[PDB]
Amino acid sequence: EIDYKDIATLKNYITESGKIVPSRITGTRAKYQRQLARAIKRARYLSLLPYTDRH
Amino acid sequence: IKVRENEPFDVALRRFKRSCEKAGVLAEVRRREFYEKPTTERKRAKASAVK
Amino acid sequence: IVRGVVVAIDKDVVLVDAGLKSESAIPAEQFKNAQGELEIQVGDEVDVALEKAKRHEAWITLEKAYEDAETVTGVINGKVKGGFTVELNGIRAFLPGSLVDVRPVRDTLHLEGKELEFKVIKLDQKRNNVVVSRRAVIESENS
Amino acid sequence: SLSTEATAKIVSEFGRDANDTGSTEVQVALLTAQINHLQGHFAEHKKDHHSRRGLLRMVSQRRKLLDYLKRKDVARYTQLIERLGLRR
Amino acid sequence: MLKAGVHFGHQTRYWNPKMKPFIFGARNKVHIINLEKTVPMFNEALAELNKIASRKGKILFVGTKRAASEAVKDAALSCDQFFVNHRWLGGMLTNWKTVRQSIKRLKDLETQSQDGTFDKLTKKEALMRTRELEKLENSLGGIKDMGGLPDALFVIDADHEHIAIKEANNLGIPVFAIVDTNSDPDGVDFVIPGNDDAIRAVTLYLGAVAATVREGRS
Amino acid sequence: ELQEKLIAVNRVSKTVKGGRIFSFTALTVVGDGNGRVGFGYGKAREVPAAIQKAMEKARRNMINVALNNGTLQHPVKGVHTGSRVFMQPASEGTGIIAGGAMRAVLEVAGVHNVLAKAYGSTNPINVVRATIDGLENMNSPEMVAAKRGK
Amino acid sequence: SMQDPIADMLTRIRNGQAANKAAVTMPSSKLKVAIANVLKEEGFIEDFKVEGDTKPELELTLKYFQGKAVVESIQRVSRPGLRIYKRKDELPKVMAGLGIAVVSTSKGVMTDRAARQAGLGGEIICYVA
RNA sequence: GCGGCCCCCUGGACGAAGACUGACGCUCAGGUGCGAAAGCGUGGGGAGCAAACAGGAUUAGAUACCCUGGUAGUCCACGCCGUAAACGAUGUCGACUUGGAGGUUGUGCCCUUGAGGCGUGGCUUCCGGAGCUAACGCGUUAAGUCGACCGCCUGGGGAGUA
RNA sequence: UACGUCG
Repeated sequence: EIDYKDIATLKNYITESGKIVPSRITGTRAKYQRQLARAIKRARYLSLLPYTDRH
Repeated sequence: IKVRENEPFDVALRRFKRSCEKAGVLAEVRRREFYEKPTTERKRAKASAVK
Repeated sequence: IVRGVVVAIDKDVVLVDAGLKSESAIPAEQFKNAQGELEIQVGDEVDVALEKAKRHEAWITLEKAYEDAETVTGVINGKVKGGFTVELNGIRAFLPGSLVDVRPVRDTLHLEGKELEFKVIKLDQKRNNVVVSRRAVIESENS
Repeated sequence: SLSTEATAKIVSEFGRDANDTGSTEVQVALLTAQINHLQGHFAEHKKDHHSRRGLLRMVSQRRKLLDYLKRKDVARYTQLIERLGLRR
Repeated sequence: MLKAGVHFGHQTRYWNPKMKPFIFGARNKVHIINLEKTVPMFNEALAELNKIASRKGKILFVGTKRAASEAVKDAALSCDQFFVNHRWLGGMLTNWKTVRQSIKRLKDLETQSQDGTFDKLTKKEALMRTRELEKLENSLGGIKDMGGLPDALFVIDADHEHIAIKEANNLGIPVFAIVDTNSDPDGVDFVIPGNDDAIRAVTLYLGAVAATVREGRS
Repeated sequence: ELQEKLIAVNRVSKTVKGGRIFSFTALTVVGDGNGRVGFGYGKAREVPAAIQKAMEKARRNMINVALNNGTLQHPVKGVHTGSRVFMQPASEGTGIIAGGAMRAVLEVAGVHNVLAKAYGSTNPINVVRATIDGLENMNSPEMVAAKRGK
Repeated sequence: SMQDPIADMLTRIRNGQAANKAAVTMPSSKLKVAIANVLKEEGFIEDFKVEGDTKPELELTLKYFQGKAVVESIQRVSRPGLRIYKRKDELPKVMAGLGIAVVSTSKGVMTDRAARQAGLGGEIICYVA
């Protein structure tokens, strides 16, 4: 949430095809949905997570 | 995106694509860049979602 | 938990007095025995802890099932230190990581978000819990 | 805006003491410091029309305070604009 | 006369700001009526209500919700008084004229029913007519022997029976209501901050009212 | 001692399936001649039924006015829908000198000699409604002295 | 910004009468206490009370005769945009005498009756009807 | 008007406690600045899309809708233009006047005995009370009750034209 | 056309 290197946590908050899950599904108050998404994107730049599942 | 299965399998049963891509996401990107119709389509979509 | 008295009993509906702004109404499904009848009458002081609540006193009908290894369905929702809490019929289950986490060969992320069918062998009505078996792993993993 | 050390230095120079941080000379000098610093910023960029709106608020507010202090004590006015090198 | 025993107020939801003088209002999201305010209010209602009850007046209890029935039939009928316990017809006070001829049909059909020609000429139409006596009997039940429009009105819920309050205010009839924290003191002349939907509370409550209606100097 | 008089009859229409259907509306004001003014609208299919419904509604729904000797007390402004209306007591300012549809309500009201001038709209159905509102919120020196102590 | 505190006071009293308010607080001044003393004297308010030390607060206990409110219509006449200074002959009566008009005369803040009796006109502050 | 992520330079807002100045305020004609899109100038760029244009259809006709192509343009730098249903068709600033359900962002207190309970601010959405309104509706973010200053209106067309 | 009422 605040951190992007913890990709266990980030990998919970992402779907099976690399897409960020909405806060309508996972709860996650909007502040942490914003930190979350921004951390997911920083992780996708570092190739810690994938952008998609067809690379 | 992928599916596989071991030898107990009969039917496709891939409703992973009624989850993400097929129905909405590709039919949406067939037609025009507006900025304008989406602001009102989303306005009346969120104004229709009411009790 | 609330202690109340039965005052009005109109078929399919039972009226219990508690002492709030309204008197609760309990469906006969909670007061019915295994024979197919009732076990109460007007003037009886029964117990009622509040159909998303009648299950707390409806699990008593699942005993004759867990006596012969009754196969049910559940889903993991909680996780702590080696302990997993599964929602089985609304009862927290216990699953140690003896086999859940050991000698990682690959990306073992098929745990948080799994919805399969588990088997039960022993039940504890003294700790209001239901510990899952261990050998049943040959069914939950790859059914 | 401005550095904490810079603001503290200007409050120490222009106030009666520190904690006298709302006096008219002090506010004028802090606005002046920021106006000059952003002269350096807007010599470059030049199409930061949003930040410039903040800058023109600083210019206008400095002007209001100089008009106040001019029609309250003119000796403080002349010493002030003498020291800050404004008025041209 | 006895202190309100068991109701202490209700209605977390849809509470009405005009009930703000009557609310103590603490526990678990629900509002508690200040019963130290209710007791003088309810004693006043017994005062003026006994005052018109001693002038030989008609009172008309109103009890549409459940279980105000048959508690309003029991309390009104324990006195020599009148009641509405099923759906209160829109306009049985303000056009009582037309409701007078419906009451007249109820009298003529019960006189025709238990004494006169009930088995006469048809079975099907006789069944039709008897269930007309069930419909006219449960709708125009208590009011069938009134013969006037009444001198007071005692309603058991102010928001659920707003129609009857609106008509008795339209006609200049004193309205005596047990309001709850959702209700509104519209034109209720003698408001009583209480609990509208507890059967203990309305049987205690109507017990006191029916006690003072027939109270006798003897 | 009832003193009824009609102000306006009109023919309104409805436009059903087969052609139009024409109905008539009356607008009358009754009053005893000493306060006690009412107006009634009433509408029906013929003119005498319309005026009779209008009188019958106007005999009830009758309002008290706190007159002076034979007239108003202080200048009063009553408004209704689009119709703004001034009145001035005109302490024996002889004769009722009001507009149409205001002369009638002031005539049967029992007032004799006021000065009026309706402004705004001067639809007769709303210029009374702006005379009663008006004469209703006009209060007397024994009412103002009742309010404020003395 | 606040540029007419008197009209603000009269606004507080109109909207307090209109909301069945028991009492009305506001910031206080010499002119508001003068007007409030005229209103209590003429019977349009029940009482006033000025409290506070460094920030005074005028409080007007309002009147309600029946269910209706006593102050029927209070208007500000001499607003800051356009000030109105009447002589002792031009000095108006409101509701044909049934309703005072608070005029600030040189002798003090008076009513229309009191200042027409005192023989001196001034600045007409407000109509209370 | 602004939508990947990162850095640099930078504007504003809001909150908590305390300190300081001490009416320094509000509005604003002329004036100045900013101002979507299309358009214009000079120099780049040009994948997609696409006025113009061309072909195919449709049609009575089809200078259109539909199809296949497709140039300016859209993109960048600097300058111009100076407008829009530039719209909450609602000028700015301030004060007062019943409520309910949310959203978003602060902060204080209490067993934090959890995804709590009690308050206190900032911005915002929906519904509604009095009141107002021609009605429709607005409704503490007013179109309610007031004050200050500005802008504008005066039948339709001709004409926002000469 | 067209809406104006009694012993």
